[PDB]
Amino acid sequence: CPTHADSLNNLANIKREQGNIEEAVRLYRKALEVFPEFAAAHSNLASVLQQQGKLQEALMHYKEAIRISPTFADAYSNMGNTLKEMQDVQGALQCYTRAIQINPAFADAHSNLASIHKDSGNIPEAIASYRTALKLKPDFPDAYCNLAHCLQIVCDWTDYDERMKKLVSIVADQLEKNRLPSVHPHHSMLYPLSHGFRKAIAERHGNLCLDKINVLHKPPYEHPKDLKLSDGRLRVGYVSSDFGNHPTSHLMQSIPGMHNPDKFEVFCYALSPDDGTNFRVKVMAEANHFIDLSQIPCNGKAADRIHQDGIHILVNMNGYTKGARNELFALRPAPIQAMWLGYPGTSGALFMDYIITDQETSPAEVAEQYSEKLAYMPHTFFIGDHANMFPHLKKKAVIDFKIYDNRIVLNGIDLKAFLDSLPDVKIVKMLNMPVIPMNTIAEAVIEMINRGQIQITINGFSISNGLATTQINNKAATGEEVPRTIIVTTRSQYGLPEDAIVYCNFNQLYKIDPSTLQMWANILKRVPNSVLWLLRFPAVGEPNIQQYAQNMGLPQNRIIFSPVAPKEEHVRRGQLADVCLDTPLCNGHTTGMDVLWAGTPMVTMPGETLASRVAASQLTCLGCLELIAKNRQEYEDIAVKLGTDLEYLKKVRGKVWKQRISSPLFNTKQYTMELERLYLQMWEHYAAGNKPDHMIK
Amino acid sequence: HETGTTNTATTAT
Ligand SMILES: O=C(O)CCCOc1ccccc1[C@@H](NS(=O)(=O)c1ccc2[nH]c(=O)ccc2c1)C(=O)N(CC(=O)O)Cc1cccs1
Repeated sequence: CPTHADSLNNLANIKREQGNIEEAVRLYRKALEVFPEFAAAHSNLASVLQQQGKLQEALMHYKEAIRISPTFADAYSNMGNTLKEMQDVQGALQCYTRAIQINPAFADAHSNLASIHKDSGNIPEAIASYRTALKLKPDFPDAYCNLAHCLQIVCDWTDYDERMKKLVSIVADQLEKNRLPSVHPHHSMLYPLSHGFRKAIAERHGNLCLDKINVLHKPPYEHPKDLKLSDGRLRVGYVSSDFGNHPTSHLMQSIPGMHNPDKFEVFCYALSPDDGTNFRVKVMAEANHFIDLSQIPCNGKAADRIHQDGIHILVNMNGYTKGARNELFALRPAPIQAMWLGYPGTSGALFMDYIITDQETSPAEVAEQYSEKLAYMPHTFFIGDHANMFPHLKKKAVIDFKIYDNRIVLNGIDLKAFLDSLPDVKIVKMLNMPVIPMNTIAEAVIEMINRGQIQITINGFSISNGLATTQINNKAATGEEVPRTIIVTTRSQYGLPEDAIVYCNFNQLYKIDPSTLQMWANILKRVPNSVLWLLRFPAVGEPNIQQYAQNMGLPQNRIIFSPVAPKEEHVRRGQLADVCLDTPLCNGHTTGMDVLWAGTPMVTMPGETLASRVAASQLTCLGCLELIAKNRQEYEDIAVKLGTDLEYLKKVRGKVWKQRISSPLFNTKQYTMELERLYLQMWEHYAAGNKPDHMIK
Repeated sequence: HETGTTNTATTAT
């Protein structure tokens, strides 16, 4: 009877909605026993297999469904989602366009296509496709929330207040109905959701990993309870997809090699293949052991490998970011598993024991925002490799084109040696700053910049145009190598005014909200000649920011955009700003370290989420408490004072310049020692038979 | 990261 197979298939759909994936698979398969040529059952089964990580088996059943029913649009759209997850973007696009060709009113396919455009950098086409989806299916949480993020990306704030209301309403409805929220955990920090909602979002994304490991039917691992097998050494494993040219390596690449080999054995588990960069070379060479898990795609086999190495503390550096394989942590191959550095938020998941943070970033009164127990570093949990990667920025000189410290700037390893040959340099007390007068050499340098030349040679020294680093040494531009030449950086290179205050922010534009730009407008209005220096990320967001700024009373010429630059130029050109204005909604994290290493004071207002408090943690470690605001008024007053009291600005800039060296902020050796003390507190606690508890010392 | 997608569940009729 036809109702037999149909009933099994439709009941399975219900079980699937309820989260009973295993029962759904069973019913789908029974439906296929009763009715082998059941296209819908093939495609629905493939959908749950995809959810279980059985991607090749899913594809096989999608193809069967389409063999049975060549115009089965659902199967083409579902197959696209699976190909997308396999990184086959062209295959996904061909499936989605076939589905929409079959059924132009197919809302899900329009939304899935939009997700390709969104990920490809084609935000205008993504917005158009999501809007078609919502036109066809007005109640469509995935499409609405991903549309909302598109609009965030380009700073389209049309009806922003109503958008936030609906986002929170959608999440509340999904959490109440026990569904996976359509807001991604990494994005939840950007919206006015409660801490409970954000933690619940994270928990439910973490639960996705359980569906993928449960099918492995692996038992619990037996964990080490002493250091005898490791000759007294604590075995720490760092798991990351970002051992390579990625911000995470730019922060911690030095740490594996700085661990004390007498007390620690360091295992680095790469989730990504070797991208050929010096970052990957360094970690592979300096870690005690380096394991390329990209060659072991099965999470059961990969976890077995971790467990066979005897790891005591396994460190999750991805959280819910691209490249993560949190299934590895869900299997618990190690007795102690901690979040660290790579993800600014909680996992919400039972299989992570600790989050490594600090008292400034995550004060004990907000521990309820995290599912993990707090493990405090003594100063900040943040760290950066700037002292190793960009030592050419330790010193600088300027040209007195009339004295400014940030209009025409030279940096270089051989900069002092070069200045020795110049018998007329002036040393200015503010370490101190050499000033090249407007002489023959200075005119040649300025001519190089004005004429757009790549580099010149003076007294045998190479002097490089800071805009041309990729043409001179691509490895220097990326931070893989220290630049060898003397580099020239000027405000004229970026269209900045010579005679006015520059406030900068080099964050992704989605970290800006209307409230933040209103605050920045308030600051500019109080500093007559000041400008705001922002990043084209993406460029299509520029006219929106300009529109809203002019709407708030700021002429268009008050906001200056620059393109994304290579890593080294991005850090180096921070020297041209007077002050960095941090984003309160979600602080700069890497970019906060970058701006401080350039010596530029950063003004911040810490919020309540971990992501909104990182910059104040960095400034506390640096030792500049006067740059941390308690409310918007103080934030504006600090920025305006820096921009109007030029003697105070000189004092503050001098403080950052000096304390970036003397403070712990960039001291990777000290960081590793304190990190090691924290690991031992974790281990001694576990070794004594205790479950995880707050390591707040 | 990769934007999530929406699977379509087909009802048998
Ligand atoms: O927020 C965080 O802490 C990291 C977020 C995720 O970053 C990622 C992830 C994956 C691969 C690459 C990156 C970024 N690398 S980087 O941070 O070390 C870097 C490098 C050069 C840069 N040049 C500029 O002019 C301005 C910023 C900048 C930043 C990167 O390159 N970006 C630009 C791009 O992709 O074209 C992303 C940006 C981060 C902050 C502003 S933009």
